[PDB]
Amino acid sequence: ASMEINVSKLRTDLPQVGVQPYRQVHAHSTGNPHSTVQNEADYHWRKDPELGFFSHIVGNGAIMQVGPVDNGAWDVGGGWNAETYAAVELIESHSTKEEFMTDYRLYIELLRNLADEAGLPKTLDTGSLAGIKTHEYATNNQPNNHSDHVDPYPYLAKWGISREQFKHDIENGL
Ligand SMILES: [Zn+2]
Repeated sequence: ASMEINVSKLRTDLPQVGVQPYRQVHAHSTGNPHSTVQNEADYHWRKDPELGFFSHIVGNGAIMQVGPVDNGAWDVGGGWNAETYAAVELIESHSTKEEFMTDYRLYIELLRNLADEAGLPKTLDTGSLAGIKTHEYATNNQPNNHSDHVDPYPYLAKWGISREQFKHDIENGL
């Protein structure tokens, strides 16, 4: 396998959203300034799924698979919930640029790997249905939208990753 992924807190009780095929991988960040990857995985395990759910969390040098892939998700707050092959959240609790970069590198590699696994383009926020899409892009473009979320762009910017850099990294790898 390409990457070490901890599946110990993979929920087995989440609903399917839509039907196959799922044409998108979604890039998110948690919005939580303090939670670790384990805090997030623990909360995700116990939370009411109606409050939203996802497939992977990246943080503290680890990747935890917390929900199923290839099954849809309640991750983007609109019609593209039914296109979610995977939904990857980056933690927001980094104290240093070094900590951020350790996780950012895992995030890029994972997003690209999931797109490959799904047979989807390694492109970011394009006008095609298929590919990797940010929550911001889904908010701005999905049908039946009920979201205002713009992750992961504000958090990436906090630690010096621009819109253009994120696109370059997704499309080329690191
Ligand atoms: Zn999000």
